[PDB]
Amino acid sequence: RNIAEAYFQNMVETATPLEQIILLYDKAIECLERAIEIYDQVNELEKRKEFVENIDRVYDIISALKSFLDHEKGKEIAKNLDTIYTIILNTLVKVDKTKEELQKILEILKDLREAWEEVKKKVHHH
Repeated sequence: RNIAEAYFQNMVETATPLEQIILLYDKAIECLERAIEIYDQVNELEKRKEFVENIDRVYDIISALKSFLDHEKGKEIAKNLDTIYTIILNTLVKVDKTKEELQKILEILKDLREAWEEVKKKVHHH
């Protein structure tokens, strides 16, 4: 049920904040993809450094995404989003994280992002 309630109030038609959410998702997914792409080469001190930087960026954007959440008025929907963000965050901070768990998180970011683009679709047509 309407994931938009996680951040926003019911009868809003102003789309600028919704577009910022999608932007944040966009940026997190692309940095996560990079880090996955170069996970295997982190012996390579250059790739390692780029890996650590991309993971920092995913962690900062999802941290933002989580704390922007409307807990007070966002119902079970904000709470549930918070649960998933929390898991993601706990995964990024793991020192022995695997390429597998990052790949999965990436699918998840992608499904969420799809939920959002389609909220956006719904509000313009209204």
